[PDB]
Amino acid sequence: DAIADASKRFSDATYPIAEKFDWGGSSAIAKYIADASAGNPRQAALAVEKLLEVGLTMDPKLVRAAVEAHSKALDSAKKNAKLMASKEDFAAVNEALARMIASADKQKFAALRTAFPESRELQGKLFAGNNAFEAEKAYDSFKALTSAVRDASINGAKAPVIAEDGPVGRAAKKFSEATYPIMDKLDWGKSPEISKYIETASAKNPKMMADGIDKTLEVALTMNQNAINDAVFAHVRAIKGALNTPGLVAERDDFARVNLALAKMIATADPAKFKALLTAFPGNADLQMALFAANNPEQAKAAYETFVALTSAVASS
Ligand SMILES: CCCCCCCCCCCCCCCCCC(=O)OC[C@H](CO[C@@H]1O[C@H](CO[C@H]2O[C@H](CO)[C@H](O)[C@H](O)[C@H]2O)[C@H](O)[C@H](O)[C@H]1O)OC(=O)CCCCCCCCCCCCCCCCC
Ligand SMILES: CCCCCCCCCCCCCCCCCC(=O)OC[C@H](CO[C@@H]1O[C@H](CO[C@H]2O[C@H](CO)[C@H](O)[C@H](O)[C@H]2O)[C@H](O)[C@H](O)[C@H]1O)OC(=O)CCCCCCCCCCCCCCCCC
Ligand code: CLA
Ligand code: CLA
Ligand SMILES: CC(=O)O[C@H]1CC(C)(C)C(=C=C/C(C)=C/C=C/C=C/C=C(C)/C=C2C=C(/C=C/[C@@]34O[C@]3(C)C[C@@H](O)CC4(C)C)C(=O)O/2)[C@](C)(O)C1
Ligand SMILES: CC(=O)O[C@H]1CC(C)(C)C(=C=C/C(C)=C/C=C/C=C/C=C(C)/C=C2C=C(/C=C/[C@@]34O[C@]3(C)C[C@@H](O)CC4(C)C)C(=O)O/2)[C@](C)(O)C1
Ligand SMILES: CC(=O)O[C@H]1CC(C)(C)C(=C=C/C(C)=C/C=C/C=C/C=C(C)/C=C2C=C(/C=C/[C@@]34O[C@]3(C)C[C@@H](O)CC4(C)C)C(=O)O/2)[C@](C)(O)C1
Ligand SMILES: CC(=O)O[C@H]1CC(C)(C)C(=C=C/C(C)=C/C=C/C=C/C=C(C)/C=C2C=C(/C=C/[C@@]34O[C@]3(C)C[C@@H](O)CC4(C)C)C(=O)O/2)[C@](C)(O)C1
Ligand SMILES: CC(=O)O[C@H]1CC(C)(C)C(=C=C/C(C)=C/C=C/C=C/C=C(C)/C=C2C=C(/C=C/[C@@]34O[C@]3(C)C[C@@H](O)CC4(C)C)C(=O)O/2)[C@](C)(O)C1
Ligand SMILES: CC(=O)O[C@H]1CC(C)(C)C(=C=C/C(C)=C/C=C/C=C/C=C(C)/C=C2C=C(/C=C/[C@@]34O[C@]3(C)C[C@@H](O)CC4(C)C)C(=O)O/2)[C@](C)(O)C1
Ligand SMILES: [Mg+2]
Repeated sequence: DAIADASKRFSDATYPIAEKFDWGGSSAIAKYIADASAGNPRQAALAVEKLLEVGLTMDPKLVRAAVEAHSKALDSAKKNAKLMASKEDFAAVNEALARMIASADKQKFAALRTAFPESRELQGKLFAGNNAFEAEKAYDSFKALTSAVRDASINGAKAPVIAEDGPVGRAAKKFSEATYPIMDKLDWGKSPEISKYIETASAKNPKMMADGIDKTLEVALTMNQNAINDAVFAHVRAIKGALNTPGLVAERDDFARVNLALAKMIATADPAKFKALLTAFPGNADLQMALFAANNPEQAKAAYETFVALTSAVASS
């Protein structure tokens, strides 16, 4: 069909550019994500809120296929030093995304183009690192794909219904109560350790990072999609309640709702696979020591006890 053929053309046009891109290093993308909120923290937080809302307008079946496609492509990418997928897996990632975007609310989706801060300076840097004639040809093929997708769009008509707690519920409230005082002292619009990790982590061990991403997607595919939708919406609500507060500190009720929603979503994952993510990413132990070093020692240790308690309640459910 129209999408399939346009996607094919887009894939053809972009694969050669993709082959020259530094997927695993500290590219202009790694540095842009790392510093994006430094400029306008509120705009960055609102953008994330819009990103999740758009995701909430999509057809879960197509979201799932799109994620499956990335996981399958990682299987081939994570074996070579360039983290470069096969032309086959690559073309399949694009067609799955084209179909998933066809199910999204059109206006909300198109609005993501201008939602993130300074995405224009990033795009200019990405172009400067590509062959200009090549990227131009790719962009014209991208436009033709967007039209095929727009023409085929169901405009969010399959958005999932979203709702809007025995031992789990109780253990989550204690966890919330013990972590809120730690959360409320941090500046979520300026988190030095996390930014530095995002900026430099992959470059140090690209293969392990691609594997970590892959395992994470893999774990996500074992979760109950309605629970995924609930947790995602819980965060959309939290952010709205956090946007005007210094440091983007969540409101107490929103924060609790997020932890409960996550607890439930994690209860639905493959346990060994979820558990294993703890050691899946490169440099995570060192990242956690640095995050811990920024917190009140006492309160964090006290919180860890509630964290272990919640982990058990969830395992029993
Ligand atoms: C990770 C684990 C799980 C996490 C969960 C999931 C997270 C998922 C991701 C979230 C992040 C996405 C957020 C939105 C980003 C917005 C990007 C976008 O708005 O981007 C929008 C841009 C289009 O930008 C627009 O481009 C326009 C260009 O037109 C300009 O030039 C035109 C030329 O015809 C005309 O001259 C026109 O008049 C002139 O204005 C204008 O500049 C606009 O202002 C500008 O907004 O998209 C384009 O550039 C498309 C690219 C063009 C192709 C050129 C290079 C090819 C790229 C190769 C890379 C290999 C990968 C395959 C390809 C993948 C696609 C990149
Ligand atoms: C775009 C749409 C989709 C977005 C999706 C992306 C989501 C983003 C991340 C998801 C991906 C997860 C994958 C990697 C796991 C990273 C988190 C992890 O490493 O998480 C686990 C980490 C590290 O694990 C701990 O690691 C420790 C390591 O210490 C051990 O080893 C150490 C040396 O490494 C020392 O030697 C030490 O003595 C020894 O005890 C221990 O092993 C612990 O048992 C083990 O639990 O800890 C814990 O986080 C427990 C903390 C308890 C409370 C302490 C205060 C927390 C307050 C936070 C602020 C409020 C918010 C609450 C949020 C909840 C915060 C938990
Ligand atoms: C696994 C590796 C992977 C990689 C390397 C890419 C790479 C890319 N994606 Mg794909 N994508 C992936 C996974 C991946 N994707 C997954 C799993 C999905 C779900 C199906 C998608 C869905 C998707 C869509 C729908 C689109 C892309 C697009 C893009 C391109 C532009 C991205 C960009 O704007 O950067 C710069 C980044 C930004 C401007 C904003 C990033 C905001 C982040 C994600 C917020 C994170 C918040 C989170 C809480 C942080 C946690 C941090 C942690 C350390 C604690 C780029 C080629 C877009 C594109 O091609 O546009 C032209 C596009 O339309 N991606
Ligand atoms: C919007 C803001 C937001 C923020 C500030 C956070 C922040 C956090 N979350 Mg939450 N989360 C969010 C949204 C958010 N989350 C959403 C929408 C969901 C889905 C419902 C989740 C689901 C989630 C779960 C299920 C868990 C967390 C965890 C955590 C903590 C991770 C700590 C760490 O050191 O990771 C270090 C991170 C890594 C080693 C690897 C991160 C890999 C992800 C996929 C990176 C994605 C973004 C990255 C830049 C790539 C962009 C790609 C794109 C350009 C294509 C941290 C407190 C974890 C936690 O609390 O553990 C105790 C946890 O268990 N989050
Ligand atoms: C419930 C749940 O599961 O939620 C999870 C679901 C997921 C999928 C896993 C998930 C995710 C990822 C998401 C939402 C990604 C969203 C990406 C959006 C990208 C949007 C883009 C690029 C938009 C545009 C618009 C453009 C317009 C271009 C043109 O107008 C221009 C300038 C000039 C015209 O002449 C031609 C034109 C061409 C018309 C463009 O060029 O680009 C997340 C975040 O994890 C949440
Ligand atoms: C916890 C953690 O660390 O997670 C890690 C997870 C990962 C996945 C490992 C990770 C990563 C890597 C990522 C996302 C890489 C993303 C790469 C994106 C490449 C995008 C490209 C090339 C975009 C374009 C757009 C172009 C536009 C060009 C033009 O518009 C320009 C200017 C001018 C117009 O007139 C003509 C034009 C030609 C139209 C262009 O030419 O190219 C990261 C960052 O390490 C974080
Ligand atoms: C670290 C690491 O491992 O990296 C490796 C990871 C992988 C995954 C293995 C890998 C790979 C593959 C990758 C990244 C593929 C990325 C593909 C991105 C595709 C993006 C697409 C199609 C975006 C759009 C946006 C569109 C917007 C359309 C509309 O908005 C428009 C305009 C107008 C609205 O009115 C209607 C609309 C219809 C809403 C659209 O139609 O399409 C690689 C290369 O190997 C690197
Ligand atoms: C820029 C901006 O806006 O920032 C703002 C954005 C927000 C969203 C508004 C915001 C906020 C709130 C946030 C971040 C809340 C984060 C909550 C995270 C909760 C994480 C949890 C519960 C993680 C787990 C992990 C578990 C693992 C369990 C198991 O694996 C274990 C051990 C053993 C296995 O065998 C069994 C298992 C059961 C599998 C578990 O059971 O639970 C804030 C602070 O306001 C900042
Ligand atoms: C189809 C689709 O929509 O997919 C999308 C769906 C989402 C949700 C949007 C999405 C997402 C996000 C995902 C999956 C996040 C996953 C996070 C996983 C975190 C895992 C953690 C923290 C695991 C652990 C394990 C630990 C173990 C601790 C202990 O063992 C230790 C050491 C010592 C024991 O004595 C006590 C103990 C306490 C037992 C721990 O401490 O932490 C994504 C990526 O966008 C894909
Ligand atoms: C394009 C764009 O806009 O991207 C931007 C999007 C956003 C959302 C705006 C954004 C953001 C912000 C983000 C994700 C913030 C994340 C904050 C995470 C905080 C995590 C914390 C506190 C973790 C912990 C873990 C701890 C563990 C402590 C211990 O285990 C330790 C060590 C040792 C044990 O013996 C004892 C222990 C006590 C158990 C701890 O004490 O604390 C960003 C970065 O700007 C990018
Ligand atoms: Mg895989």
